[PDB]
Amino acid sequence: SSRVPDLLV
Amino acid sequence: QYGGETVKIVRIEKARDIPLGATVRNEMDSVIISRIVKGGAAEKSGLLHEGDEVLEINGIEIRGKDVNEVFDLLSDMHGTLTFVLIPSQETVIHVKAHFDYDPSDDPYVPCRELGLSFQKGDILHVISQEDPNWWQAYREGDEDNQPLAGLVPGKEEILTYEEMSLYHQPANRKRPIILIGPQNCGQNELRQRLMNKEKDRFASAVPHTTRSRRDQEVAGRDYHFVSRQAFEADIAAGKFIEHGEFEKNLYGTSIDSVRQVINSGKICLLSLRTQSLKTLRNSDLKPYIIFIAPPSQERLRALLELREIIEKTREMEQNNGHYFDTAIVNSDLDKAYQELLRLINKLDTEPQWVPSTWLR
Amino acid sequence: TVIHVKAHFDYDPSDDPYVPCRELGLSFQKGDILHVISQEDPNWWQAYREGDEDNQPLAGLVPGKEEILTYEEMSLYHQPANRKRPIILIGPQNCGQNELRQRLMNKEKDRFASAVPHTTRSRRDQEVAGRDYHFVSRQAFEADIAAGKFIEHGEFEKNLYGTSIDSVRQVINSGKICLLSLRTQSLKTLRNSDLKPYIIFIAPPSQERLRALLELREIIEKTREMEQNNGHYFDTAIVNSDLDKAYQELLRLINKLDTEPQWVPSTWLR
Repeated sequence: SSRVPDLLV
Repeated sequence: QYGGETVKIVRIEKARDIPLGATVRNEMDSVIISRIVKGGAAEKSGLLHEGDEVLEINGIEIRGKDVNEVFDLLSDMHGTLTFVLIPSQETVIHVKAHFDYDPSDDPYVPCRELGLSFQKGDILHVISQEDPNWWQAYREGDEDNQPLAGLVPGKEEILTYEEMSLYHQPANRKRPIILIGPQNCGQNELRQRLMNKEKDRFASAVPHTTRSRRDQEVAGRDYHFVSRQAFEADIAAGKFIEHGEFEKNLYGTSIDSVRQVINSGKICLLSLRTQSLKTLRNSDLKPYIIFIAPPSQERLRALLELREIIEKTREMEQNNGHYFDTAIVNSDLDKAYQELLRLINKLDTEPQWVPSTWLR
Repeated sequence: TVIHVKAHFDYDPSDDPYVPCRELGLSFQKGDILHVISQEDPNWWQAYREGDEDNQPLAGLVPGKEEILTYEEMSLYHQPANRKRPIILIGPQNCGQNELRQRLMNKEKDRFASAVPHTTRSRRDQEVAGRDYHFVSRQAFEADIAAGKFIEHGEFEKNLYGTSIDSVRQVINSGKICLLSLRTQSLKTLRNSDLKPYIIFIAPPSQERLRALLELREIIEKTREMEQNNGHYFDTAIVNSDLDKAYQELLRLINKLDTEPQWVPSTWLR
């Protein structure tokens, strides 16, 4: 659970 | 205005309801492009790159927000784009899996819309092995209409039995020692103390450099000055354990120099990034890899967000590294140092286990 | 002779229904070291442990799942026009091997052939030593096992049989694709040499149809033994049905090998 992982634009 | 920094304006064309194959993160007060996904307009134009940032998109400022409104902005605008940026500081190899995988159960993947589930016995086009922990891939028989790529775990080939044998260190050709671990858990002080308290029982490996010969370092006492052509020739041949550009010049470390040091009765010492191990094992140096790791968050903060990320990065280098032969839990410094000397002195009077390949 | 190996897969024999004693497990964690003493058993090696169990004699049983990978490098391959790949059939001992083999090389006059075996029996006059058999004395025949130039060698009434690895190549250099009928203990060699084979698997049907064909005990035995999913070397497998129906797939495959290219591990090419 690092962060909300990422997001694809 | 707009930071007043090294600014560039770029244009990319985007249709309606079409992803642009870029992965945006969210760190300290700024948005960071993180990956470039093949098959998308961003890769086609070949302009954007990882590590950059963003100021405003089509004339609307970005800094000071999260990712969700960025996503909403990009999913509602079509036509010619205008981006504002400051700069940064292969061939297909068909493979066939041998296990099962399904991203929805893995709490580790660096995105959730690029999972690419696949059962045992499939066939994969692999496009890029650049990030050696997550490859980009296509499933065979579905190439055209994906349309983007996918991510798959980068487990190097690990067997389900091997063949080992006993090995005794000779009298005066001693195995190297190679320390790996996270970036900021006191390797450097350990190296310096080892080389200072004991001076006539350790050594180092002199590197190659394509800089200019200053008037302080003569011939083969501190470097191996050469001409750049020879340097790229050697890179092509594959004689370098680790090599990285810095300040318009090139550095590295050879394999002959390690043999020169190991060939006269001394213990070489080194330090490596996690990438290079694959090149090191296949050679015949016979290394001995030691992993230095930090303890839990509470005692570490006692010793000295950043703690959490360091624990996380520590977690990543395990669970896909099984080479090394001992783990040292960092503690009171002048106890880890004693542990290290105990380990190194142990080798002389106790045989060890090596894969049987290194002897045939 | 003992062999030392190093595990890589966690395994606890608390429940795995193929152990034929239900209590002889030798559970171990990832990263242990074993001391293999007896490997002649195709499965279920006999193993010590390295560590605390050393004091007592172990003599346990451990699964014999020989080395398999995680990722492998493949390559495309077109069949040549004059050096065709061989064909080898594997399956349980009662499903229809012999019938398909004999009828497949009996209804095609000159498109298939077979190798010739080494035999230590008495020399005779009916069997010419060039056309069918390869008469060789006992000592030299026993010698070649040390080199390891045999596919599989069985024993029968004080006489030992097997097939070469050069007879197959000799037949390959002509036309007339060669056939075989193998045993699952003997794949390693024939998959590791520069022979480039093609392996297909024949399987038995479910309980109802097989019972219809030709009480419950033998059916249970066959459906159990069919669970030899300790191979997975082979490319494709078929399922038996009406006997004069399997050809629509067998001939289709063996003749389709001419047209569309296939996948082989990248080692064989270079």
